[PDB]
Amino acid sequence: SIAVQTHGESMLANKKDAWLDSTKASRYLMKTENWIIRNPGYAFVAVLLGWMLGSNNGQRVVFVVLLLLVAPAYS
Amino acid sequence: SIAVQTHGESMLANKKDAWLDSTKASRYLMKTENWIIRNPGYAFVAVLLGWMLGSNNGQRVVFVVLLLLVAPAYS
Amino acid sequence: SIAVQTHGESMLANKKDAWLDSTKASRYLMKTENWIIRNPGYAFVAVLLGWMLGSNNGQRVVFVVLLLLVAPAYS
Amino acid sequence: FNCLGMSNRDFLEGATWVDVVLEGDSCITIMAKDKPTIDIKMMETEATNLAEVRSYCYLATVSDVSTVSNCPTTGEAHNPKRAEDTYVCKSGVTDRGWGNGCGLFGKGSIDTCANFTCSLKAVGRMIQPENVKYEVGIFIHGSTSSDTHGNYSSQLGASQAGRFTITPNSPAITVKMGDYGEISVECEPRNGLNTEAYYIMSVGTKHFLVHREWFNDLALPWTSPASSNWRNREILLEFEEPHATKQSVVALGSQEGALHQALAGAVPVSFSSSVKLTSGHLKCRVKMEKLTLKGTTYGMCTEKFSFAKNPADTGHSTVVLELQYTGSDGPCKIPISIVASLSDLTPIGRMVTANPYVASSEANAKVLVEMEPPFGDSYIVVGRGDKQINHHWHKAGSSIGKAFITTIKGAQRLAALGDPAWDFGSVGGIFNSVGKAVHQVFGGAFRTLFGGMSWITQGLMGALLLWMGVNARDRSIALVMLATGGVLLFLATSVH
Amino acid sequence: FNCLGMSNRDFLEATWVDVVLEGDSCITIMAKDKPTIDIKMMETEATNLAEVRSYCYLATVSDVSTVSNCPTTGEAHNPKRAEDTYVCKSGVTDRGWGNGCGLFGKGSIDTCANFTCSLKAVGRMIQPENVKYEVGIFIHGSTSSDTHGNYSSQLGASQAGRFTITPNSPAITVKMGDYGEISVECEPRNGLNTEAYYIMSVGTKHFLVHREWFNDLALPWTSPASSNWRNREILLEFEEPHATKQSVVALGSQEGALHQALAGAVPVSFSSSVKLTSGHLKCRVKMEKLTLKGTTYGMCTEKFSFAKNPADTGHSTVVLELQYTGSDGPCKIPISIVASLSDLTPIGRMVTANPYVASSEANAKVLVEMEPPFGDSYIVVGRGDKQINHHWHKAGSSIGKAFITTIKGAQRLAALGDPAWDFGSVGGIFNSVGKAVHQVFGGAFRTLFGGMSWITQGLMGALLLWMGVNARDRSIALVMLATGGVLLFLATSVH
Amino acid sequence: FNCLGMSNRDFLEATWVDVVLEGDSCITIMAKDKPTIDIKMMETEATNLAEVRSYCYLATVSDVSTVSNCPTTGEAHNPKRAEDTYVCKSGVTDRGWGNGCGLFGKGSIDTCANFTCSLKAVGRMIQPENVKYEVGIFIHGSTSSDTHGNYSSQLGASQAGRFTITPNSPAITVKMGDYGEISVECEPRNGLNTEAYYIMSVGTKHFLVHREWFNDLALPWTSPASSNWRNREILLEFEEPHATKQSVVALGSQEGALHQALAGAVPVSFSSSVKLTSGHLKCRVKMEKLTLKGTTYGMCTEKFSFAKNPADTGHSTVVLELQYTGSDGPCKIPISIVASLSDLTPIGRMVTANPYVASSEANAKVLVEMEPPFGDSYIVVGRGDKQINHHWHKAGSSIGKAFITTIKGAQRLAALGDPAWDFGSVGGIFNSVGKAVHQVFGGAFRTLFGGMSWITQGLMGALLLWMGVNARDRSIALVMLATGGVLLFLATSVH
Ligand SMILES: CCCCCCCCCCCCCCCCCC(=O)O[C@@H](COC(=O)CCCCCCCCCCCCCCC)COP(=O)(O)OCC[N+](C)(C)C
Ligand SMILES: CCCCCCCCCCCCCCCCCC(=O)O[C@@H](COC(=O)CCCCCCCCCCCCCCC)COP(=O)(O)OCC[N+](C)(C)C
Ligand SMILES: CCCCCCCCCCCCCCCCCC(=O)O[C@@H](COC(=O)CCCCCCCCCCCCCCC)COP(=O)(O)OCC[N+](C)(C)C
Ligand SMILES: CCCCCCCCCCCCCCCCCC(=O)N[C@@H](COP(=O)(O)OCC[N+](C)(C)C)[C@H](C)O
Ligand SMILES: CCCCCCCCCCCCCCCCCC(=O)N[C@@H](COP(=O)(O)OCC[N+](C)(C)C)[C@H](C)O
Ligand SMILES: CCCCCCCCCCCCCCCCCC(=O)N[C@@H](COP(=O)(O)OCC[N+](C)(C)C)[C@H](C)O
Ligand SMILES: *[C@@H]1O[C@H](CO)[C@@H](O)[C@H](O)[C@H]1NC(C)=O
Ligand SMILES: *[C@@H]1O[C@H](CO)[C@@H](O)[C@H](O)[C@H]1NC(C)=O
Ligand SMILES: *[C@@H]1O[C@H](CO)[C@@H](O)[C@H](O)[C@H]1NC(C)=O
Ligand SMILES: *[C@@H]1O[C@H](CO)[C@@H](O)[C@H](O)[C@H]1NC(C)=O
Ligand SMILES: *[C@@H]1O[C@H](CO)[C@@H](O)[C@H](O)[C@H]1NC(C)=O
Repeated sequence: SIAVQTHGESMLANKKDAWLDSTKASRYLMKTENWIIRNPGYAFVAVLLGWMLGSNNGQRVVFVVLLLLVAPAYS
Repeated sequence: SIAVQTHGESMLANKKDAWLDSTKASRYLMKTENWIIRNPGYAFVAVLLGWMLGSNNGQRVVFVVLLLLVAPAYS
Repeated sequence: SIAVQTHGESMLANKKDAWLDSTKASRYLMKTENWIIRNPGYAFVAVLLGWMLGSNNGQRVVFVVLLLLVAPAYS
Repeated sequence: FNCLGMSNRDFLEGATWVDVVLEGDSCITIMAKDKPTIDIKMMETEATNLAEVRSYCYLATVSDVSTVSNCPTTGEAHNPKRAEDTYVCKSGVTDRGWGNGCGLFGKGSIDTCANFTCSLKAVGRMIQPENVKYEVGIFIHGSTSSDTHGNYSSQLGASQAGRFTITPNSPAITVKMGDYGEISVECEPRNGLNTEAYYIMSVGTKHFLVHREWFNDLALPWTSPASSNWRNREILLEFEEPHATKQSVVALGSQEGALHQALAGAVPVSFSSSVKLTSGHLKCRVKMEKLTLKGTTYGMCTEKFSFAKNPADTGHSTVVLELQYTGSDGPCKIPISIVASLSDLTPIGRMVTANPYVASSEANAKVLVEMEPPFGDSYIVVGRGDKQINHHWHKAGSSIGKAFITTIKGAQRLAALGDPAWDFGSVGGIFNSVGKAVHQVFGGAFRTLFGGMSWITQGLMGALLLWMGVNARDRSIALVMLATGGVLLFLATSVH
Repeated sequence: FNCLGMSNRDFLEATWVDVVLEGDSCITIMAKDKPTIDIKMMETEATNLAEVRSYCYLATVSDVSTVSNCPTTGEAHNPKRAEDTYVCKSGVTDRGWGNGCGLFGKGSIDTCANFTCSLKAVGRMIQPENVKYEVGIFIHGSTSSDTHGNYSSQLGASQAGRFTITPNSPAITVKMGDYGEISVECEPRNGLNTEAYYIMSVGTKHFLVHREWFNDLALPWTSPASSNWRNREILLEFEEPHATKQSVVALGSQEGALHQALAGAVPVSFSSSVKLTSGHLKCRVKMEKLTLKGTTYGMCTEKFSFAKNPADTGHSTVVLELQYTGSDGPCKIPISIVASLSDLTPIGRMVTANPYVASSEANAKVLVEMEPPFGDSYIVVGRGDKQINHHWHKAGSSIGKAFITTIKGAQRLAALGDPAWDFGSVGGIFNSVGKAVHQVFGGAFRTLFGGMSWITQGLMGALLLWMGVNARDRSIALVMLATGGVLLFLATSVH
Repeated sequence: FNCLGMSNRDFLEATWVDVVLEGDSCITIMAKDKPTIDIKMMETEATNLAEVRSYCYLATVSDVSTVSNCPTTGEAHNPKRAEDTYVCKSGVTDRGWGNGCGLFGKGSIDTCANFTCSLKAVGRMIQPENVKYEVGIFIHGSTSSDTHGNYSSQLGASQAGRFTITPNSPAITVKMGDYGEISVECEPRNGLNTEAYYIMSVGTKHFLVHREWFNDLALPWTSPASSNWRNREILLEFEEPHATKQSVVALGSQEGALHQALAGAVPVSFSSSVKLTSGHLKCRVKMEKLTLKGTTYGMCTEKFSFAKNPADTGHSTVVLELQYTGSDGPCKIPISIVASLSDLTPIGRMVTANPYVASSEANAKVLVEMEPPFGDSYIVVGRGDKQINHHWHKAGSSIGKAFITTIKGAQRLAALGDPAWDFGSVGGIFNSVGKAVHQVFGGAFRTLFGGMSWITQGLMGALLLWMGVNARDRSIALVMLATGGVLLFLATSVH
């Protein structure tokens, strides 16, 4: 699939808008938030799981966010 | 875009091949393997960040794996 | 075909001699000959490393034979 | 209707009825004592009256483009083409000064509108439950050759087979199988295809069976069935760098290929004024209390046989062969059996051709006989004395290996069907009645927590659960995670 | 060639100055005893482009054929396998007595379909010696507002120059009449990194894409003038083996998917020569031969009137267009900015060095631009009873000015990298050590966080801030906070 | 069909017996009240062979073309790469102004050479149903020396039967005239494991080879009747590039290297069908319908003489030929083996059971062969004046003979594996359970040392003996010693 592999920010200096800059914020997050909205139970189980294998409050939230981001990607 | 929001496995009980079953293994990992191959430096920083976050060896490797996974997917 | 892909002994119940059974003794050990002859210094050094990698006197012989068999096989 | 050259079939032992789950392109053979062995299969399923639920654009076109411009600090530009429905409009801002037009320097607002036309659209339709139409084939083994075993123009002409339609209106039907009697079946078309979690999506000439949520979530300009105005049109448009008087708009190229990539995992169907697909399942119940044996009083054939067609493995630990009979006598039983050795000729195998016979009186008849020998060395024996002919057969497997294979087939059948898999070959009983009721609650608890997930994600989550359960304490939360991680890995590897 | 009416405008202040002409920016230079200078890169042109690779994003299947085989023969071979334009796959079907085999199991089939490409996306590469930059230089002399942007007239006044900078002409000096000579030497080779860009053409759309992204693109591709495609099965679907004939279907046009993949590429023009209004170009501007007029005309004594009233430019400068009624030859224009109408001492900075009526005609229009101070001031034109006083309020403060210039400096460092230290540089030691440190840090930073998009930069930076705050070594904490701050800046700056 | 002069002969001893018909061996059955039986597998045959793969071992290169591209103008694409009979490779060469280029660097070349296979080795597969074993059965009746081995006489005497055993006819009964009926029932599927072999025809030589070794060959190959070769670059060599023309040379015939790789493959004969003479076949032979000859004649009255002196068969059995002077029709011979001439108690069991003269004509030669006990003994014919004696010494002992029997059984167990437990088997609980425990530890050992060679086996056996003799645990020090013993046995077995 070609559309999944995206030419990112061009290294060329540019005081203008690139090819699709209206979707710069959305394109990296639309599918993740959509999948989360369709799968609340995974959100809850990931929150619960991030507490299990942590060791303090600092590094449990990191686990929770990492799990919440790694599942919507790779479907 | 719409290519990233793939259909996924059909809930229907099937024994033929689905629409693009020849990519059932590839398409999920193609972008990630390309990004890792073409940004080999990030592997080092993910390794060190995981080895520093993790209290123990298993926590360290879990951190490393999720770090190596969530970066090439949202980039 | 590449002659290192040797058919070897057949699993068929046989009482004649198979193809080229006059060389069973040679073809599996002839290459190690005409190599140890041409490289005695390697035999000396392999004995030296065998005597120092083995905590037990019964480990030195195993290491020495293993080395003197593994080096000629890969030239 | 018939399943001989079919890769995947299941075998079901008999007491007066049995319920089965006819899967997509598999078959079922039902052996019973003092019954003819019969095979049943769901050939296809169909929809006929589909009503549109949505359309999605994937090739859009911009017709005419206008830009209304205002000087800096004069407010916001307003294109009057915002009052017309077929126009897509966006407000940008461009540099303005004395060289541009105006008397003040700075960022002046502009409004650009482009006329939106849709060239090609993908149409999503739905199925009403009262229009699913299963085609089901049933066949009685009888006495067939190899050139009529799957014809069905001879099997129907010998009252040994039937294709019939199952509809929610008429979930049950009976088939007259001649001297074998009657075979009845009542199905569950309502509990067949879910038909309420699927749309039929047509893209050009390619039709797919897509999920409802996925079809509802496409990022494409969509519209109501009969309507013409579109929503979310800006997905297919690009407004370039703003210009004071003329900012251009370009329509993006056809997203048909991107849509095809998105359709990965959809089930292709063949919409030809009626949806026809050969997958899914249908849970039925077959009654064979009115099914009887044919020719219980023929007697044995007297003259010699031959192997008109060599015994062949079928892949399901079963053998098939074809005997030519030299006898000119009428119908007669075939004296054929499977024995451990040609000395001590006792039968040890069970035959699924259900008392074969030579149904004709004309000589040189050809009869297909199909039987299941045991593991190890066996002999197929037909005839006696001088006329006895023999064939050595070997079966490679073992009983424990077969048990493991059956266990994994059952595990992946539960994976495929979930709860209806507990109705596969059931005869009632509290065991299945409670297994279904516990699989329902466990499947709900598993599906609210791991549904909508791909094989990589579930495999990694399962591996993490194994790691955690090994490190788990209290031995009570440990086993729960061990089970869940085992299930996730089994699911992740079941498709590769 | 001059920048009046541009939102991107910079201001710079022993005899040469290092500038970085950006894409849509402009530079204004105001020296000690020199006329004001406007310098800008306008357009970049590449003239001879060599094709490298063409990707197919639309294919069609013509003639499908299948050969079946029994499990007693091994794999099958379709005769059309020996034809260039055919894609062939080896599938497996179910075989038994019904189909015509002798045994049961899985038989081999080979299916070959024709592959014609319909639309290809051509990729082209840039040669550094074919790169042209277009540079415009202008001196603030005497112009009306409409003439201020006209090159056909600024050339006639010897107040402007449009010239092409190439590797074979890296330095140009342009005649400027009575102001002297203005020179520039530039390094075109360092300007546009041709060894990292391609010009992909998708129909009538042309982009400037990274080479590493273009090469990894997953489509059937062909070499220039080859017409033999590779990895064609990307646009093909072999489906449902049938043991008699298996249907093969081409996928839809990838043009929409291609445009979605191109999200981030810089669009360019292509009319046998690629045009581009982005990128940068480092130059050194030489004013030593440049000077002021050397004579003064004497004050204009007739009445003045505002042909166009004072207008803010958005750059803390005020522009207006006077109209001189009298016709008494060239004369000096009485105009200034004062703190009050009692102390007429000028207080601001004059962008137009010494305004004067160039012609000897009535109603002559002259554009004057000033740099008033923050607060309240008065534009005074004329003296005596012909005087015009125009109150002017410049909003803001010098502290806010410093803060906004710091933000601009950070953004120039992000967008330009190392040449950001060559901006307004005069060869200071501080610039040299800063630039040398910047290479060694922006190599290490870029080799690690180079492929990261903004969202992952933001997440990584926030994690780095957290870890550095929780870091104890007090030196890994310092550097980790530094890198995290850089990541947050790069993530937030582009939004 | 016949067994005398065999050098590989076995002897056996309530109505059937289970035997393994090894390819170059013979079995002699000596039941209580039955004639002596000679059973042997003469040859295995296979009629219908289907090709699975052809390996090229001699190629040819005819037309070589090289296209070249400047160091940074793309990658060279040879037009003939469109064609399929051409092997193409891409390389890099030094390029500069000396060379046609405009830039100095590494230019690219694409070289294509036409490929042509001259000679191929074809691998065919045997269908198990087309395997037939040729089996010879023989009754030890009255034979001469010139007839004991002539089939066109033993068949004429209703004394031997040579029959075909297929999967479609695993059993058969042989008419033996006055001796009754001998029946045999075999397992023609377990004999030759056709699922693990191929017939490779290299030149006029044909070999029975393993499947995995055939599938691991590194040579260009095609599917049957395909001619679309692959891995063609194994047989080609590309010399150093020259940017205008490169040389491609085919490596010489791999027939010799293929013969070397076939070391251990079993030669066969494949004129029109495959004829093997090795292998084994498992058959139960039943004798219930086999009767001792119904004889109405008495002892011969006239003199006997040694028409051919007693001779030692290498299996502790004597053979001699008697001459009959009389002409009194059929008559039984009064031959015996005794311990001394003063006491004529018969002590050596006869193998030519109930010897007799067949024809009524004088000067009849009769081959009689016997099994005397260890030590000294005497062969006696007739009585009184007509008596003739022959002293015979049988060297060895029963206690020693047990050792040879045990080692020969061990060699059979190595060669046959599991079917070795069916040799000389009559029902039994110990024999069946031994076969069962030999299923396990027969494949359990195989999956660990199946692919080894004799020298690897020997070194592994020595190392296991060392670790076992050092091992502290007696439980693990016995299994490891057992594997060390069996591995060295299998190593020394080839010698
Ligand atoms: C001291 C006493 C200890 C007692 C221990 C008892 C432990 C027993 C637990 C065994 C559970 C094994 C169940 C595995 C079945 C897997 C079936 C399968 O294929 O997965 C299903 C679902 O599988 C499950 O969810 C199975 C149930 C979860 C596991 C239950 C664990 C219960 C543990 C009990 C522990 C008791 C401890 C008591 C201590 C005193 C797939 O989803 P479906 O709903 O069928 O839908 C199919 C469609 N799709 C493919 C898209 C998913
Ligand atoms: C006084 C007490 C002792 C402790 C002293 C500690 C000293 C620490 C100093 C840390 C300095 C870090 C400097 C990082 C520079 C990173 C620059 C970089 O990434 O370059 C980018 C530009 O990035 C930036 O502009 C980031 C600048 C970050 C600067 C951070 C400075 C931190 C200073 C810390 C001060 C220490 C305080 C000490 C007191 C405890 C340019 O990339 P290119 O590959 O050239 O071009 C491509 C352009 N682009 C990536 C944008 C697509
Ligand atoms: C304390 C309680 C009493 C225990 C009594 C134990 C008695 C066990 C006796 C075992 C004797 C085994 C002798 C085997 C002879 C056969 C010839 C041979 O050595 O060759 C075998 C060797 O292979 C084997 O290992 C299989 C032979 C059977 C081995 C059985 C060993 C059983 C040991 C039991 C240990 C007892 C433990 C007691 C615990 C208290 C080759 O057979 P395959 O592998 O089938 O042939 C294919 C390979 N090739 C092409 C080279 C021919
Ligand atoms: C105090 C002590 C407490 C004791 C606790 C006891 C806990 C026991 C829990 C055991 C649970 C095991 C469940 C899995 C077993 C394997 C089943 C299988 O997958 N295999 C099935 C498949 O059959 P089919 O697919 O043909 O039919 C499908 C229909 N069917 C599934 C109803 C049979 C069978 C055996 O072949
Ligand atoms: C007891 C312990 C005491 C501790 C003391 C702590 C002191 C901390 C002081 C840190 C101040 C750092 C300010 C740097 C801002 C950089 C942004 C920037 O580049 N901006 C420049 C002007 O930007 P330009 O647009 O001209 O860009 C080109 C300018 N260039 C060529 C110089 C790069 C100035 C600095 O703003
Ligand atoms: C304090 C108390 C201590 C007491 C310990 C005493 C231990 C002594 C026990 C020794 C018994 C060893 C016997 C087994 C080894 C010989 C195996 C062998 O291969 N030999 C066979 C020759 O069989 P064939 O191949 O002719 O026929 C085929 C028959 N078959 C398939 C059954 C083998 C026989 C048995 O010899
Ligand atoms: C605008 O598009 C509509 C259809 O969407 C079409 O009927 C109409 O002609 C178009 N108008 C113009 C001005 O092109
Ligand atoms: C079935 O047999 C009939 C002859 O009775 C023949 O006409 C028909 O073609 C056959 N059908 C198939 C599918 O073989
Ligand atoms: C520039 O000035 C010339 C000379 O007066 C005039 O003819 C022309 O219209 C002007 N061109 C532009 C660019 O406005
Ligand atoms: C190339 O070789 C093919 C066979 O592989 C042969 O038929 C053909 O004649 C050759 N081409 C030339 C050199 O004309
Ligand atoms: C066998 O005996 C026959 C007698 O019919 C004789 O003709 C022939 O030469 C003999 N054959 C052999 C092989 O010695």
